Amino acid sequence: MAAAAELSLLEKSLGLSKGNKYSAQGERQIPVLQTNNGPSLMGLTTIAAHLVKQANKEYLLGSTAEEKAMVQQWLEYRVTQVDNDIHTLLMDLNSYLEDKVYLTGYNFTLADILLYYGLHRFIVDLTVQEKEKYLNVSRWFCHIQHYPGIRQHLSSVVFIKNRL
Repeated sequence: MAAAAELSLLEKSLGLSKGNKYSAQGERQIPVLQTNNGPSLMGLTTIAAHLVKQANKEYLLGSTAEEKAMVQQWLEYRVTQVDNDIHTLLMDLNSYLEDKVYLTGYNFTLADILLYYGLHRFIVDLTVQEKEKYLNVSRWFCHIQHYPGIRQHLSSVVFIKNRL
């Protein structure tokens, strides 16, 4: 039931008090939200973008047409690529992140939150040497894990920072 719990997490990180109920749909257990407006909404990234707008935090979806397309890109990556396989994923992500603090390039967006929640599973299990192998992933993940209100109940992963 992981996706419903993850959308519950995001509700809390977005500072939304009214916890929604989610069902599942299909052999792949895709999340479903009935809304009060009220069209019914299905899929992690579709619901998450809905939740952002009602938290009055639409900047998390990006601020220019280019940043929006980048947020869209990284949302699609979460549901298609994240959701031994992971070591190949992590290496490519490590290279991508070498020159960036945030996933979409410049600013903190929903794409960082959802990728952080999606990888958390795998990052908790990396050895010390593996965290040192993927330095850029570790650096980004540590920054999001400390970012105000995001981690909530997730375990902190231990990252030791040089000369600190």
